[PDB]
Amino acid sequence: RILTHFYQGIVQQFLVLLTTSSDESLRFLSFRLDFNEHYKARE
Amino acid sequence: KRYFLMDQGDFFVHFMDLAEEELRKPVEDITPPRLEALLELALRMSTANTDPFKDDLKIDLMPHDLITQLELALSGLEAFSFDYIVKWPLSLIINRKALTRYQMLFRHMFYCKHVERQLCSVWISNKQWFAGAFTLRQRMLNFVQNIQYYMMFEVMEPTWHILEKNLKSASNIDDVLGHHTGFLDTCLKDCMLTNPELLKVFSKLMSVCVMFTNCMQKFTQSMKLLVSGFEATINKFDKNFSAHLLDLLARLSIYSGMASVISRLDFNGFYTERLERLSAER
Amino acid sequence: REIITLQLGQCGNQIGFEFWKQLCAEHGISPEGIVEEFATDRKDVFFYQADDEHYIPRAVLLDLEPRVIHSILNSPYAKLYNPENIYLGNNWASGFSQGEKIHEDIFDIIDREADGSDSLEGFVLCHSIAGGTGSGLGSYLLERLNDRYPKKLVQTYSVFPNQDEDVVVQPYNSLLTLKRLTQNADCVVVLDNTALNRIATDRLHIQNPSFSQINQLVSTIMSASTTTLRYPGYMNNDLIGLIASLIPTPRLHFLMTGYTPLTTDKTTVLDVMRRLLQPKNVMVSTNHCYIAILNIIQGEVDPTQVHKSLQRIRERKLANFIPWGPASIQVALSRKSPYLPSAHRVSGLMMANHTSISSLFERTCRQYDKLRKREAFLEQFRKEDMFKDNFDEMDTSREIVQQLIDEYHAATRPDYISWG
Amino acid sequence: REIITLQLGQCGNQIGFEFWKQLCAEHGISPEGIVEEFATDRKDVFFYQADDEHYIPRAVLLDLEPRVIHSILNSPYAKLYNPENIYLGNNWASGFSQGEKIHEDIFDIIDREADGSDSLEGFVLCHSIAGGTGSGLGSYLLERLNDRYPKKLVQTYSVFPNQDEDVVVQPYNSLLTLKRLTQNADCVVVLDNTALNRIATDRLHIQNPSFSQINQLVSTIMSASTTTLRYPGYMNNDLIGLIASLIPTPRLHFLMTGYTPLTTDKTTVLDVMRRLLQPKNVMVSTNHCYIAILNIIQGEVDPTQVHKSLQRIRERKLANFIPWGPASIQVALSRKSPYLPSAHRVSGLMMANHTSISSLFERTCRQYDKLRKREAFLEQFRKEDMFKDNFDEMDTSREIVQQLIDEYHAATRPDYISWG
Amino acid sequence: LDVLNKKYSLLDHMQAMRRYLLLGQGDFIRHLMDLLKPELVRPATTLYQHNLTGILETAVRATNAQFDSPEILRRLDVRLLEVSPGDTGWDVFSLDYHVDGPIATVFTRECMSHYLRVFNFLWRAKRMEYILTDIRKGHMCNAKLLRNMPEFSGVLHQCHILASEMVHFIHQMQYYITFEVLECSWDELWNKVQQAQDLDHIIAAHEVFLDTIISRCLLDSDSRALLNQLRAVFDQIIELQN
Repeated sequence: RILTHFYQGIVQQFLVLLTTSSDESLRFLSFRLDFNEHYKARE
Repeated sequence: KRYFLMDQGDFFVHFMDLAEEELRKPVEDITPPRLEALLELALRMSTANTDPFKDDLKIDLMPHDLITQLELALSGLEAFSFDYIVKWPLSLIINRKALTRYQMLFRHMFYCKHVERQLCSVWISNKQWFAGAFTLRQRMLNFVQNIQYYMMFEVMEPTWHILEKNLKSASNIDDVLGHHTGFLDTCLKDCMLTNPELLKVFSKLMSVCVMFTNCMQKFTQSMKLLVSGFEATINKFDKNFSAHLLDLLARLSIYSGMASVISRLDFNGFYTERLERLSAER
Repeated sequence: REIITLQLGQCGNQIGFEFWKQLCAEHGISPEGIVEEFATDRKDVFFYQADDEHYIPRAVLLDLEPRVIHSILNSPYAKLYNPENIYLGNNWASGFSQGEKIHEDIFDIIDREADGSDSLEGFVLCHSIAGGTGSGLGSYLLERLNDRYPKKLVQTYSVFPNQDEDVVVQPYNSLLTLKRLTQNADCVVVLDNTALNRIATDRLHIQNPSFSQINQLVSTIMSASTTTLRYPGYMNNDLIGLIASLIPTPRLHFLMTGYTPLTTDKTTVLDVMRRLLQPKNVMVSTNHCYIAILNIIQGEVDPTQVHKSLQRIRERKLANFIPWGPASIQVALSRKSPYLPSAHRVSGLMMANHTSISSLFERTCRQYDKLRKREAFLEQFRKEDMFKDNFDEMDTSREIVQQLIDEYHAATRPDYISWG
Repeated sequence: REIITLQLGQCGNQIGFEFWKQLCAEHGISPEGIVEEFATDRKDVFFYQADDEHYIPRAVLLDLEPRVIHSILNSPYAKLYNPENIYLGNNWASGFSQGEKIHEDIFDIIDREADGSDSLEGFVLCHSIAGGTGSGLGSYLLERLNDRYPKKLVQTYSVFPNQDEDVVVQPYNSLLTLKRLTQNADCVVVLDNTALNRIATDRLHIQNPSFSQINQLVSTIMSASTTTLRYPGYMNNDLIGLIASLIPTPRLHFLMTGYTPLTTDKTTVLDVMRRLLQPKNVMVSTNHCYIAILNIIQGEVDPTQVHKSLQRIRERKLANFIPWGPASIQVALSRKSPYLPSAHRVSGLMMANHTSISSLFERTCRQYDKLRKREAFLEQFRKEDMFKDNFDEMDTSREIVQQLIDEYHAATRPDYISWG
Repeated sequence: LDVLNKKYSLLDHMQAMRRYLLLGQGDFIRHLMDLLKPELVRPATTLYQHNLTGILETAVRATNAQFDSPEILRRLDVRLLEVSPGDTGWDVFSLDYHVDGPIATVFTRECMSHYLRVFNFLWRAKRMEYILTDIRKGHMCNAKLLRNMPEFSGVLHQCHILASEMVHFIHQMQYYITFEVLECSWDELWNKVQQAQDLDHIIAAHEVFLDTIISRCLLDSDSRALLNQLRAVFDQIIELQN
């Protein structure tokens, strides 16, 4: 359980820095890695 | 012509339903990838796809919205336009300014389409049992439909044919500039983007149209799930709309062969002429 | 967006078959659905973008005692469309009871195309009034249709069934169909078999293949009604945008048809506008005056003179349209449709709200009144008794059609600010 | 690496014969195994590099009461492959007992190709569900197959046997086959004879040579499933790499099939992606929603627009796929396969995990329930009694299929963090 | 241009720079690493080039590489990754592509270093992906024996749920890396080589193609912070495997 929590938290931290890094290329990756918008409901 | 004069209607018939639910939210609640992606899906899905000169079609906004012509609380409802990008010898013809005039025409016409479909959505709600809201509904409908039709078959079609005639007779690039600036200037002037006060009566009339559609939709959904939460509101809206309608007819009557818009709008009439002149002595 | 069309009865299947054939002939397609090489326009209004670059029309076929359906089957226009929608009396009560038991499977046929469509805009009904097989069945299916989907529109293409004498149960059937036609339909385009027969005997000397030529007339009307939608226009490129302006009052929705050339086997704008205005080019036949008229023109037209044309038709002042609520005769202008050869270029179609149809309603009401008073022509069957033991559905339709004639006549009055 | 394929039953031998013929037709080879002069690609996935520069397919033939096997024998595709693997009832119990006694010799046939192969990757099963001869025999051999080699994968190509009414013992047979299909198989690609028959009667007017055309359909699906392996690709060039992504839960392994052209006798990326997404191009037929979808495309495709296509299909937002943990519809793009003529270039195949197959499972469960309750359709034989005296294998399959329907339905719930 | 592309064949080297160095072939690359797993799982002080080149050869004769020209095949040969003590078995493997022709000027040693770097990142990722599918393989093999357990069902099911998020994260990145990092970049490079009518025009498109792929992945000076986040998912996968 704690491993699961830890993993979800650090990947959320990855995504939040990911959003504004490059103009287009890295921005597109955010939409690739999340469709479900689980990290709008776990923000 | 297909987009700013909006000759392609099917594009907007699809686009507005799928877009305005996002546009309705206030400014900084929408981001440009969302509207751009919806436009791309709509454009390639719809029948406005014939040539690659539609991929310069983008979306932008108007912060200074109407004061520029000699606000911002919502974006998409008070700020919406299309941004085309030109080539180098087409920067010699159509500049930043000319594109902005195209956009300020198109924004006004966008509002004209918007209130129409707002009315149709209210229309299907009662598919009840009151003649007065039917008359107010039909009255606002007849007005705004006439306004649209006037613009489309007085300004849009014939002056587009005129510009197609002028450039056939161009002999140099100082003639094409005259034809272009005359075309744009005529189409802005005959339209209701005339009179440097911009006819505040028009803004206030469309304001009470928005109030009528919104409050009637809210009332009907509460009704489905009074004669003074129904009829008195219809009467008050009717008073303010009639007052501003007669203001509009008066301040258009001072204007002017271009008085044909007044003579078309009142064909037979009922209560659209109330007193010929009002004036106070000395 | 996307509109699903319906056809039922042999006459409705005939007019739908002719309509789909006539739009196949208009569009640059083969009778298989294959696009031609010289194609553009909007072809999603009734045509499914099918799986082999086929534009398959989206048409609901309903039939009972199939006679014409086999003739539709063995044709090269069954390769144009075949959505497998075929599913198997002459009374309204008999057709009503036959529609009663099998409503779920034909409703599955409905929901099949409903889920097959991404968007939905309206339902067009091809229904023959007092058509025998069509009557009763069409009324029941109309009732279920507006019951299921109140978020869409209904148009019904209707004929006025009387050949001026025959069948004595037909006013009862058309009356019950008219009750549902009022309260379960939102737009009715009414046609007259008498007026079309008179114009067919006028321009030509035919009176025996009247159905076949009337098919040509109604298909031209239906195509001209949809040309601004099927080709890139600007206004009323949806059905509801067209329907909205014409109706000031939700039971005043009966639409009158005329057409500027009468014989189809340079003129100016105000000319053909004036000729479309006259009642003798109107192909459907105290004061009677129009509420509001909408007109569409398609042909070779010089566009810059239309405002002077508008002034000239104004000061000609041909109709004293309405008291209360300012309506207008309202113009729309369209291009003549490409992708096919075009003879008789300048052609106009008018949609109008006129109270003169109350005369035809009073005609069939008087026919029903005398047949009810004589009481040897009801033709008492167990179907009619089991459907309604006291036959008070006729009474409900009678008070509703009385209310509608009252609505017509009080709308003709200068006061309709009070209701009636 | 190297995959060994299996075929049993007359229907399975038909689909394998068509598959090997269709890959002979695709590849630049003769029907003898001789390479052609215009050949490259990877041809070791199912083809033994045989001894005369023959690419001999590695196929296990199993037959009982040989009828179609003689027709396979007298053909020029018996010179393509002949590994001498031929070894000689209509009940599941009868086929089970017949497989019981001769398991060692057919297992020697297995081990012959097992030692003949240097590497081993998986076992594909061509098995017809409730096929008479195939049923029971295939279940027994499936059980022995996963028993012997737990280090390999099993795929089973399955049909849903019901022609919507016939044979009353078929739900028992398909139920027992479904029990082994759950717990002794790791990936199941299920097909519907009803849906394929409906599409065959849709695009064409054939309903009598349905087996022959269904052979064409399944061979195209099986070739398109393996094109990234047989031609130089980059991902899922092994079977297990394909199987791994699709399965989040080891009993949720049932794979749904669709295909973007429906009739096979310029478009853009997001177009055919959207059309592959729709259920009416899906050739297998409360909420039901996809767990995860994988799709392969093969054709003439402009590769640079796929990300904007990806965005457009995202914001079109067609399916509300899953609650708990995040799957996706996942794209793979392939080249259209050379070395043969290619008509209908843009063709897509989709592999999806959808809970909608629980409806078909509940269909055959309800059929079994009514046939069990009536108790005149079990068709009591000594084979079924000697195999199971109390018939509690049906009870075990019944509680397992109940657990699977529960798994489907609780996976559809937002909570499957608790098991069920 | 003609004599350099025919007498010393510049183009065939690019096609084997994508297949081999950019690892874009896939068949060779998975079957090679598949045969290379038992060597790499053992520590790297007792691993030498003698065992590298021949298992490479068995992979080469098995896969599509065997048909190709002997020049490009000769120019692929093994190297040990920068030998340093620590017994990191999985880390020690590398490809050294030797260019010593006239075409060395278009394939200079400083941009081969970029090839090595992207090969390193796409060695790490394709290692981790295979670890992950071994977990997924352990699920489909073992768990049909653990249906006879009423108590381990919970914990094994919890692992099933947690695993698919790893699978998803290692399949969304790995399709962005597929279809936009080695499919769009390959195309635009293929255009800008196929037209190009100067030695300079080849070189100056080649360089920026390599730099653009560096920007697409997380190997910039600013996106080191994002790469650390990505390495933290490489922690958990080897944890869960144990």
